[PDB]
Amino acid sequence: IALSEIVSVVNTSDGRIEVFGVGTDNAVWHNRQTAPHSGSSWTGWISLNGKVTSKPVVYINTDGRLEVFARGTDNALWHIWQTATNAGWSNWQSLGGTITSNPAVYVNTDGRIDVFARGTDNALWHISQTAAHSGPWSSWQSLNGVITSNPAVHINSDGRLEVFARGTDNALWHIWQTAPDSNQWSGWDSLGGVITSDPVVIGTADGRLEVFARGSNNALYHIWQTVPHGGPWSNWASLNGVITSAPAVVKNSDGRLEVFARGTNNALYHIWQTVSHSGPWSNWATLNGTITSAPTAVEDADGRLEVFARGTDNALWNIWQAWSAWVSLKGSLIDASAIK
Amino acid sequence: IALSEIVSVVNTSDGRIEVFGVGTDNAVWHNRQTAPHSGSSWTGWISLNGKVTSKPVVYINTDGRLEVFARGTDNALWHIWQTATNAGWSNWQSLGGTITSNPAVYVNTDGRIDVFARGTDNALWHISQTAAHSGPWSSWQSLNGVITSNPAVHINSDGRLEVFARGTDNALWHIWQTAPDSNQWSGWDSLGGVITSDPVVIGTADGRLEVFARGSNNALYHIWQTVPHGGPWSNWASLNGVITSAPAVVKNSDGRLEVFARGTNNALYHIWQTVSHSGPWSNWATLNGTITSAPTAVEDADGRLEVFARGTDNALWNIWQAWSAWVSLKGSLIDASAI
Ligand SMILES: COC[C@H]1O[C@@H](O)[C@H](O)[C@@H](OC)[C@@H]1O
Ligand SMILES: COC[C@H]1O[C@@H](O)[C@H](O)[C@@H](OC)[C@@H]1O
Ligand SMILES: COC[C@H]1O[C@@H](O)[C@H](O)[C@@H](OC)[C@@H]1O
Ligand SMILES: COC[C@H]1O[C@@H](O)[C@H](O)[C@@H](OC)[C@@H]1O
Ligand code: NA
Ligand code: NA
Ligand code: NA
Ligand code: NA
Ligand code: NA
Repeated sequence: IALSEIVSVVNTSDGRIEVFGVGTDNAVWHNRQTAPHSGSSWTGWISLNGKVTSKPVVYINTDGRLEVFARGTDNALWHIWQTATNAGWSNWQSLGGTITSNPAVYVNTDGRIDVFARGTDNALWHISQTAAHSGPWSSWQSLNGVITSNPAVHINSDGRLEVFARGTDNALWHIWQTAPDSNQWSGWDSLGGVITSDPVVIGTADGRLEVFARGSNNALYHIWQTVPHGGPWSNWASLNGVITSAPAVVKNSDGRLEVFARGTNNALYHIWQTVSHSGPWSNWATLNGTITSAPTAVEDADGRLEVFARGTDNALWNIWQAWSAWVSLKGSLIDASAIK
Repeated sequence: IALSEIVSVVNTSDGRIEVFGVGTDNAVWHNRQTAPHSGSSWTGWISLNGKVTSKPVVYINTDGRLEVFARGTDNALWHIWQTATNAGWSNWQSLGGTITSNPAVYVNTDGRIDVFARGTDNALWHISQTAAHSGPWSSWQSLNGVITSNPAVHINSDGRLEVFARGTDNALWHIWQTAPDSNQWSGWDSLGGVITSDPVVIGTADGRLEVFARGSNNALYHIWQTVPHGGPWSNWASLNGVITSAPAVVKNSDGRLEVFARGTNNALYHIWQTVSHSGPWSNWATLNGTITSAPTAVEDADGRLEVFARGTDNALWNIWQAWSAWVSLKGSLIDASAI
């Protein structure tokens, strides 16, 4: 597995970006833009405490309250939630299980959060809120499979969750809800290829899933649904470069996908669709810096891409599609990824 | 009440704009882009049948199935829905009641559609799916009040629905859910002013409701939440101009609000925030054309505002933000607004 993300990032309900990372104390810390604009100053680092052995995953409930999921020191799944939107936080609470990956989080069409994780059998497990943005939580259930990467989850344009994972053959496998909100899932299906990173999945402007991954010659590769919310999938295509991290993918305000990755010089590179969505790809460009994690991208309230990465000082650095100069948000972050 | 929207518009689950309006036959017709791009070609008008006496209101379910709400000839609320995402249509079904307004439709945080309509007692009534994107429907419930306009509905940035309406005083009133997904509503509250259009409400890029209405001098006024998801509201402010339609508001790809309205010369006028979201407003500017309806606005998949309006030929016309040539989508539409 290629070097992974160190921070989770989300757009709050009031348009401020909020980053979550693991500290040197193995607590979860969070930083928040003071105002909803590109190159806004930040609140400074605030601790949620806890003791975590994975990447924390933040997700926004459908009522605007942030929720963070992480593997505890017992290797169970823990979580913690805002008690009101953008306000105070609950105590940490255990969802049990034993997980050997980073969680992957998405919300069902009925506002119920689903969490996915590799188990000790290397099978993919899930647990869900049994009501909209609310406990109590279901029991753990297995979707079987044998996965050698962290899972990645997105929703189909028809409301069916779809999970992607590397298998024991190192091809990309994937599995889908049979209906929206359903505990009934499809068989595992191979999309072939050779993947040397966690897959990252995004929905295109035209409702098609597109998956990106590092492949065998350290080039970036992608594969996409050829029609909305179904097969057949395209063949693998190459975007070249030589990368040394997982890719981070995001949509510009006009629908054009942009991909960010660490290069061989440990600088941040990017490549974007030109003209429009489902248009041709540019050549790679450098944004410089020196990074010790995969980048993480998100779109701010202004429609500008913002990218976050750990530096050599183990602080979090930001750059925005102004691109701007690199700036430090300070702090001291660790790579607690369950699968390295 | 200022001349209403003639079409309802949605960006479908595959980035294709789809238009719903009433034809000369009093059926609901729909037109859909063939490709998810600005100035794409259109499928041509397909009928969903029915006989309607309101503007039809379309909403995307959480699973991507369009659903359409319209007053029937019996003055009941009727609906028809896609059986699969961007695929075949059900038959019309009645949700009953007796309504004296255009419906207004939003989705709760649990994926249950809520529908709002004036009743025969001039009160605000509502009815809801009892599960995510599915029947059965709840029974009609009153939120009381006395309203002399079509309600407008939006969700707060904390998951609480909020409904806006002109009262008997011609002032902007509103009422809100107490908790996300709740049947327990606040009391009615007045934001004051004097308005001669239906109110139009949008969520800003920073989680604040802003409401737009035509004032008694036929100028454009707006008022806003001063903090995310609650009071106090600001004072009314004018953006001046003279408008002869309901204004339509939409958020640009970068969060800058933009308002569209018919002028006294029956042309399309627009005004926009400059620099950033919550920047200062531009000056009014024309896009020419001659329209016999209020304009409707929507962001397409390329991030460009598209505007729809009936012309003097009663065909639906489309202009988009490059701006483009006016383009006829053809057909023959009627202003069926219940008010
Ligand atoms: C996510 O934080 C969970 C941790 O909460 C801590 O407060 C507990 O001491 C510790 O158990 C010894 C858990 O792993
Ligand atoms: C010395 O750096 C080699 C880089 O060469 C660049 O031309 C590639 O695009 C880039 O891959 C994204 C490589 O890392
Ligand atoms: C949406 O169309 C509703 C109308 O459908 C018609 O087909 C019904 O016969 C008629 O019943 C009076 C309804 O008003
Ligand atoms: C939305 O109400 C705006 C009203 O604001 C008042 O301040 C104006 O005097 C009045 O114009 C005579 C407007 O209608
Ligand atoms: Na990162
Ligand atoms: Na939720
Ligand atoms: Na779902
Ligand atoms: Na990785
Ligand atoms: Na709600």
